Amino acid sequence: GDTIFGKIIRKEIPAKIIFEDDRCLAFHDISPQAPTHFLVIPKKHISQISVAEDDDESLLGHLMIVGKKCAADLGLNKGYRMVVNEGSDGGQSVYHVHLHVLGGRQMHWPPG
Amino acid sequence: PGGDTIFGKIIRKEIPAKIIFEDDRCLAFHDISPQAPTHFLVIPKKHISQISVAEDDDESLLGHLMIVGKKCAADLGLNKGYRMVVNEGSDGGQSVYHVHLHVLGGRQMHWPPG
Ligand SMILES: Nc1ncnc2c1ncn2[C@@H]1O[C@H](CCO[P@@](=O)(S)OC[C@H](O)CO[P@](=O)(S)OC[C@H]2O[C@@H](n3cnc4c(N)ncnc43)[C@H](O)[C@@H]2O)[C@@H](O)[C@H]1O
Repeated sequence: GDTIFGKIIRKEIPAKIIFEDDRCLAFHDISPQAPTHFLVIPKKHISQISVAEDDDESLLGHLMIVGKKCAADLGLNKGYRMVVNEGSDGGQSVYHVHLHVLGGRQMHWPPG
Repeated sequence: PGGDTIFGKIIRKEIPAKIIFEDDRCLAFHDISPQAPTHFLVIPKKHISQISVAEDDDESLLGHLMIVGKKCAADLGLNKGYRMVVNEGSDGGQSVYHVHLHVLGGRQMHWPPG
């Protein structure tokens, strides 16, 4: 089954794209929780981190390196926070794996 | 074997921690000030001070930390969900300068995530 992030990948609805490569896409979150807030997602449809397999390991890694590179290109030099949410306790909204990256203000602890 | 931080001492077994999993690239253990009914860390044995200075060939390793995180989550019973977090720098609230992934669950996590 398909999601909104699928449509973003297929270019079927607009998003402000920060970065794209053959295996992932980064773009601005539509409901930002920080002055800068974006997502990195994989093009491959993994519905959630709990069902990712051991050979997805390079791809998940790639999402984080892309995250921190986009963070640096977006001027986030005081810091940032990355998050991945799983399932209803973790507050996962879209069932296509994704990495949040937030910064531009002081983040607080605990993180939800 | 792991750096001049507290996490290094954990890695070298110089101070105790409640270890959940260990392999040649990484170590997961229970956070000492838990912010959730289950709260642990996954760290790499390699000393990377923070995610901002990780290099392109660390990619497989950062991956591995997440796959361990989620394996451990499943072994610890966290089948309703959980949250993974990496902090970078002072805005991100990082304070041990050795890269680490938090994993939290056992209750409803909130938005925004700090
Ligand atoms: N020993 C440990 N075992 C398991 N988990 C641990 C741990 N030490 C920290 N953690 C976990 O890392 C997580 C956060 C990642 O690290 P942070 O950078 S965001 O903050 C924790 C760190 O301890 C902050 O240091 P700081 O707040 S400036 O402490 C002030 C001084 O107290 C010292 N100190 C800390 N723990 C101890 C201690 N157990 N005995 C003596 N001195 C200590 C420390 O060396 C420093 O000079 C926390 O949730 C925490 O529960």
